[PDB]
Amino acid sequence: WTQAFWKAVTAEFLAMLIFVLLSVGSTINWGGSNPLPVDMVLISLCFGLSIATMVQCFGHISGGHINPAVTVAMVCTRKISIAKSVFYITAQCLGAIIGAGILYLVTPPSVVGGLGVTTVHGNLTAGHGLLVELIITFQLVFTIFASCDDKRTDVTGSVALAIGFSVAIGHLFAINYTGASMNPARSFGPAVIMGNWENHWIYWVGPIIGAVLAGALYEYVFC
Amino acid sequence: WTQAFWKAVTAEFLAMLIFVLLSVGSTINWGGSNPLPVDMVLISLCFGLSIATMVQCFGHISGGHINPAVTVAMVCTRKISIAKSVFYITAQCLGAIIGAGILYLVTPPSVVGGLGVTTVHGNLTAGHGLLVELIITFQLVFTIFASCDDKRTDVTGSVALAIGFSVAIGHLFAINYTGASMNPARSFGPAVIMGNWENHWIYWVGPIIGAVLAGALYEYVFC
Amino acid sequence: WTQAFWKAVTAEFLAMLIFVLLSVGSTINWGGSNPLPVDMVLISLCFGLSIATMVQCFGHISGGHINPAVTVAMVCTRKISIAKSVFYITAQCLGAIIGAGILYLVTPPSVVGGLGVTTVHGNLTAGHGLLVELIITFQLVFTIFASCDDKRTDVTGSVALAIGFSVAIGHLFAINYTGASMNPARSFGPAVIMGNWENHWIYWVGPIIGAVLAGALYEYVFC
Amino acid sequence: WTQAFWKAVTAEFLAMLIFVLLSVGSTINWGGSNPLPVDMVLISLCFGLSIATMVQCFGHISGGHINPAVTVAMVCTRKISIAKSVFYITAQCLGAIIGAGILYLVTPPSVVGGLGVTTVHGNLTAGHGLLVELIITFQLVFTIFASCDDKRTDVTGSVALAIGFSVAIGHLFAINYTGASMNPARSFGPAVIMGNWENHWIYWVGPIIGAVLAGALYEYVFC
Repeated sequence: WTQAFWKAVTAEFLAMLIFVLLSVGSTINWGGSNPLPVDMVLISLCFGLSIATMVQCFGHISGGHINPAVTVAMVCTRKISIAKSVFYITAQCLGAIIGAGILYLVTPPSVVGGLGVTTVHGNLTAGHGLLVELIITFQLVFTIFASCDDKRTDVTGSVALAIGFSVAIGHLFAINYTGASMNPARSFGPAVIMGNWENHWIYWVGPIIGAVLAGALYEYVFC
Repeated sequence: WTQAFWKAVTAEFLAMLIFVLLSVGSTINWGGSNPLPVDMVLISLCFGLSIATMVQCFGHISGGHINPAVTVAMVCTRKISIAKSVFYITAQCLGAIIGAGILYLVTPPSVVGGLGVTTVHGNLTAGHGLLVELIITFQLVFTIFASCDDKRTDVTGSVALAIGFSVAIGHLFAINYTGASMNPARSFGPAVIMGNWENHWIYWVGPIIGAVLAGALYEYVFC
Repeated sequence: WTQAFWKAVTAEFLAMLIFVLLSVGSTINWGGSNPLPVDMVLISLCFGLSIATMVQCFGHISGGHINPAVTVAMVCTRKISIAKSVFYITAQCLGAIIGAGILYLVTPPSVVGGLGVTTVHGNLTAGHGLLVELIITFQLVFTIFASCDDKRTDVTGSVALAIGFSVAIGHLFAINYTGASMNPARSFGPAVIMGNWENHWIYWVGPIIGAVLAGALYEYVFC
Repeated sequence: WTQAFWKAVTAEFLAMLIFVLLSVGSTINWGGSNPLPVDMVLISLCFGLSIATMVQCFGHISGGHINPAVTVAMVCTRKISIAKSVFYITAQCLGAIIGAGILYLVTPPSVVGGLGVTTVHGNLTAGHGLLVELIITFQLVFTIFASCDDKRTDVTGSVALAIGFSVAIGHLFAINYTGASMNPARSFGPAVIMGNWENHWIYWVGPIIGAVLAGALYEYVFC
């Protein structure tokens, strides 16, 4: 294709690779099958700051999409070619798969948790889990577009942190609801490795619908 | 009215809608009627970063008032028309009501907590609870006005975060005292949904008095 | 004196008033005489973000000294008149006293803790407690001078946050050692109200020595 | 040599001195030989914000290498003379040794923990512990180079915080795996003081390999 382009695909692969390794590696529970204590502030800050870090390392060389729903919302909003966008999802889907892969064999025998495979419960349906995802991936993609929107009062402070903190507060609520994915490839990675696919469809359409509707709302409504 | 104006009312509705859903949804206790553990750092960071996020998404399109006491202090300080300010409170009061609404049916049967309805105890009176609120909503509105005040040394770092962190440290103290509302509509939302109105008046006048006195102090005293 | 000057004294009084109320009010243990759980991350973030907030509200109108050791290091480094500096300590010493004052009667009957009066133990001597303070108030005053030093690469990000985070990591270690004061007036306030003065001298000379040596090192050595 | 140069060596000595004292002093467990509770968010935020603080105090006068692997990656990437780089490691290796030193005698008799000597377990091998380190010190050095790279969109927000948050999320995962060193001198300090050298080689080559490969990837591949 283009060296520029294929660097960015690389950057996209490595970035998911570290995101899901570092932050999924936080879901790890050192007291596997008791107990926890189940620290959200840990899991939550990990996953947000990890993204805030990754966009800081790679933003300038890929975009820091690092999330297929963002990629879908990018294309649906006309920002990335239809063909450019297919070389991202896969690089994001292999990056996660070998991010969790690498993780699997470096974490000991306490992984039992399922490496943290987003799994919808609390007794909720599929539509609830759809919604909880739809809604947050929204709040999150809306953060990305608002903060990354030229011709504004050069938004105060770290753009990476905003997009981080969005992931955060997003985990800071949804974790027991849905897994708090808001990211198809983030849940595609471990699903492959452990074979657990319970309600997996829910983590593609949920986050994608929310991604578009928040791509949409910025572009054609609010601006 | 004006499309500009009515976008901002929309932005105001959606923003409370996500604020109270995401952050009130954090007050949720996964061990309802035991136990907790009652993580403040969770509830606290959630509520601050949520606001820091919302002002980041919408600040540039509404103001990120997202709080009637701020709206009252805005008008009392002559910043927003008397008629503009009535289309905010209601949009903030419906936004909260359907923010909690949406929440009610996505959270399972562990909500028992009361979706987190600010309720004044610790054995305190009503005047204490008035004060604890009055005081913090002050500290908070004073942050908003200080940080959002043109003709200054273009204050270092994220203005959203400052206003976030103010909410934070504000929760980081008052939570067991008062609920740590510092926000009438934030406590108007759930009150409607659950019917629990214990000392509700206390969350309008407290935060409003504090809002004005901190709107006042900036405008006519300190500057 | 001068309205400008006496505004700043006011700003200095109010700022300690909120700092020690909000953050000392975090040391409060809702399970007084069991139990805790003794959350440092709570106490720690409270005290740092509180300062980060206060400098954000008042920095532009007083300096955000909000700490006599800083005031002593300011004067010792020739930055503030000898007479200007005496109207700060007292405004900082009344501000704390009525900050804790106001707190005393708004917190219920769980205050037993001593409103959080910095008290040197762990079995340590007085010189250890001197040092642990001396050292941190150093690390902290060195942050203040480094970050607040014109003619630099206009330091990245919130100057308030840096100075906040310094307080933080400072509490994030010293809390069980010394109380983690690094601030004479912060421990002058509650000491007055509760009458507990155990090793109180240690919180003036410790933090002041550290304040100077870090005022000194910046001014006459490192620069 | 040069006063400029030897100031920076000083700055390098003092900075590790405070980093390892403050943040290693956080690993301290007030319930030594039970129990903990083992707060990661504490240890994690301490170690990141400590670095974020140190680069803020000294960055402008040394570089804020404060980590031999960074120093090796700096030289391997041609940024620092071979002779300049030897006066850093030692200043970083004495700074840590007397940082922990000073700590040893200020912490009481609850230090038992080993002052927090990075020690590779979870049942992992040496190559796993190599990798977990190799990988993170990578993620971390890549943050340093990306954020500190002139000719970019003057990266949003605190550069110190980015480099802080990288340390953070880095601890936020690896702590039970490896100790989460990502820093040879940080683990050289306490090793000297307590005599515990279990897998110590692993904390030089791991972090150094990762340091280079992430120095390399930025310089000769991604840019």
